[PDB]
Amino acid sequence: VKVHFDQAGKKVSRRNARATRAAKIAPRPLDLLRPVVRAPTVKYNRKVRAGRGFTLAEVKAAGLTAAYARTIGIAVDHRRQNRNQEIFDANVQRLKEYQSKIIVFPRN
Amino acid sequence: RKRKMNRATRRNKDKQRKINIQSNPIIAANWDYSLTMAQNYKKLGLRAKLQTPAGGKETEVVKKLEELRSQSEREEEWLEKLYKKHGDDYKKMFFDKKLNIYQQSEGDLKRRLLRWKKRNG
Amino acid sequence: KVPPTIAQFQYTLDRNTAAETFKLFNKYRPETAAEKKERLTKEAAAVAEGASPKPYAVKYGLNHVVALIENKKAKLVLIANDVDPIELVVFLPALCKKMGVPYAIVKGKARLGTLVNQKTSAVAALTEVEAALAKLVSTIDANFADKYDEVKKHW
Amino acid sequence: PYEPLIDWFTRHEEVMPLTAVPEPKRRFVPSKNEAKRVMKIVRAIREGRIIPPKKLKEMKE
Amino acid sequence: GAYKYLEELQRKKQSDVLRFLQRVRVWEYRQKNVIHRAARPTRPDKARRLGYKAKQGFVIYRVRVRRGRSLRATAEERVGRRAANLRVLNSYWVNQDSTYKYFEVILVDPQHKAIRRDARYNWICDPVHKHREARGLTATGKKSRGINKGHKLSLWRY
Amino acid sequence: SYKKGAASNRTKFVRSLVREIAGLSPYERRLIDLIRNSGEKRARKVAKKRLGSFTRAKAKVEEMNNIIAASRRH
RNA sequence: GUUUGACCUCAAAUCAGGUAGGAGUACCCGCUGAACUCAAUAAGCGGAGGAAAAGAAACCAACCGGGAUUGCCUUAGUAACGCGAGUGAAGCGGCAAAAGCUCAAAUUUGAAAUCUGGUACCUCGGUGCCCGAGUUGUAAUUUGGAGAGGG
RNA sequence: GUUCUUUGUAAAGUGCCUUCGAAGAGUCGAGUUGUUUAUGCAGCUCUAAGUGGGUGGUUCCAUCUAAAGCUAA
RNA sequence: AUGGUGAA
Repeated sequence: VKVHFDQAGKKVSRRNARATRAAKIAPRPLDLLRPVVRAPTVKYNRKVRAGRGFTLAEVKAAGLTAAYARTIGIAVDHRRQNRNQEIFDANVQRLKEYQSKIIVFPRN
Repeated sequence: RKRKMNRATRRNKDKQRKINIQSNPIIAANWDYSLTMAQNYKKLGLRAKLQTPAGGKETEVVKKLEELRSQSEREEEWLEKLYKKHGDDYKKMFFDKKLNIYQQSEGDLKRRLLRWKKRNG
Repeated sequence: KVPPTIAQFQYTLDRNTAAETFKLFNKYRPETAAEKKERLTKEAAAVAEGASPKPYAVKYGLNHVVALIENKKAKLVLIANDVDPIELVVFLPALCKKMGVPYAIVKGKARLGTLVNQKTSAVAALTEVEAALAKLVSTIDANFADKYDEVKKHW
Repeated sequence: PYEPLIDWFTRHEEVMPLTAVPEPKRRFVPSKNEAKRVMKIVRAIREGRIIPPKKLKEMKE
Repeated sequence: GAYKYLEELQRKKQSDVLRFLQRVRVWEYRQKNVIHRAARPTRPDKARRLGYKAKQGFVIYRVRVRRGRSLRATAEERVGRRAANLRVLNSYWVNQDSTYKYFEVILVDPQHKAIRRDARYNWICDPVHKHREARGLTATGKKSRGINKGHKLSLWRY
Repeated sequence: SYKKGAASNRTKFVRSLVREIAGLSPYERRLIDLIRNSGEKRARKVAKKRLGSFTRAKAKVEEMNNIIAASRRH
């Protein structure tokens, strides 16, 4: 019989791991940029939701490269395509804003 | 077995919270270990998560803006020889089998010769 | 009983023509590791103190030999009979015949490799040569490819 | 059981090669993979850890 | 390459040439012991596409198993038992008989420095991969386990 | 998908050479013999049982006709 | 030239460099598997690590597409079955974490450019030399997101 | 931060013009016999295709490229 | 029932 006695302990451990990753990954926000996505199953299509990573077409339209996007911590989804212009435009605008806001230090 | 063992102390509970931000000395200067990760990020004026956080809730950046080849000896001698032989006539250098052993194209020839001249006038 | 596609080997080139082929191949033995290393050291010493015609050598590696084949770059193909995986060489004579390239079979893979430094070579081929190659090709044809053109028969 | 094979395909000869792969420059260039080793030997000689071939003969005492 | 032709040749197993080869090799395999080392793989294309290489440290085995548990997994376990220090990365069919089936198995030595010194195969030296065939983690083992893709008590504090 | 698997002539030549060198398997031998001694319908019916999918048997039976026709010409 | 060496195979070592047995077994991975539908439960067998396993789709999807694997809530005590005792999920939705990828696959052929072992120096290895493995394929370049040659 | 080295006609990326341009077989599949919570696996005869094949529901459409492998959270 | 124990 499983009992979740460690719920508080598990939360504390997760917070400690997040803080440790923040110390290791201080300059970056720990996570990677992800696109806006529309769910299937019309019961949920009306509601937008996050996604895994941007398509190669979105990255190309954003003005950068897949490898450069990965090094800039941008999620990439090679197996995902674009079928609606609204979502593509939203992703392009999000990528443009992120590129404008980010500042990259030299490799030195 | 524990009975036999009772019949290697290690302290780490306190050391598991005071994590040093070794990833960036610049951040460490303005970092505050007394505050949370999100609180520290807000104090430093840097985003903590690119996605919407779950549930309820710029001098530092100014100090981050400041942070933001030649030919080989044998290659240099070969390029000098080609320049002496033909000067700027890349078309003639292309057919110069004596020196253009690799059959360099008209573009690579000029691309290398311009850099050669940069250090030779 | 062996199928007609098999037993094409074992019936191989005659003694005199085989010896002539071996002698011709010996004239273009690839540079060995020691010779290549010493030549490179000499070139480095000359350059380090104070532009050659394209070399020629026999082709032996199965993969690149077959790569030259089909492209019609193989002037002559020599195949060993005692190769353990027969399937490696069953299709090679057929490919050579289809592409219209002279081919021959020999007995002893080790003897085939002895002329190319390696312990064994399975098959060998030549890309460039001086003028005895045409005579050797004609002899091989008239002695194996045309005299034993009925290899598709028998069992 | 005992019948001959048919050379239906091994009777005509192809003209054009099966593939039209572009010709690489390396085939027309003096073995750059070998110039790499030549320059490695040059570097080793410069470092002095490799003795020139002449000194090998000159030191056969 | 020759592999492009070898694969197609092996595809038509019912062809006369392969039928003769199998019946020729069956007797030689039978005369050999139940488990014996193979100097070279009789199906180089299959082994090469299975990730096997001719470099030092790679070993090809052959083993006979009675016909009539999955035969491939049983053969892999049997070869691993005798070859305690080797890892059974994969195995493949080579010949079948009325009473016995023959499966070739490729072994990789983790102790050999050559295998440990290359990044393409050093992963196999980890202790986690020890006795891979025993747990059915190989291709045959995974298939037998039914690891397909698709359809094919707890009490909280509150 | 953006790739279907075009033969590109190279695979055509390789497979034709393999078919020629390897000859015909007993199934193919029987198929061609029944084509020359029975008919296309009989060949298709035999293939449907010898082989698995009906479409695969139909394609092979259709290909055998061309194999016989071109092979017997030369 | 009846002499010979190669290649292939079969044996031996108080030879040099290496490894498996056994124990523990809560968790994990497979085989086998009993009785008050009980239960793919218990025992038995074999193998491993700090986690194990799985893991980057021949997946779910019928949508205005999602997009590695695994855990929680929900889907849901619903679909479904035995409609009868009892069994019993999965997509979507929210949460914690996210990472990519490598070979077969097309000529390095103007240079097997690859690597194991022995030896002399400075030593989780590097250099020269020698042997051996390698052509029945060792390095770089290509893994479907395609990719290569060139200007 | 500090340094001794930086290199050899060495390596990579990106847009433009052009030419080339592969895919894991006794395997998918099929029939049967045992197991399985009417999916899968196993023994066995057959066992194939590459503008091909696998899964689904509507007059043939949507997605993917299997029969090799590594990978912390 | 499982896994062991011993005997004339």
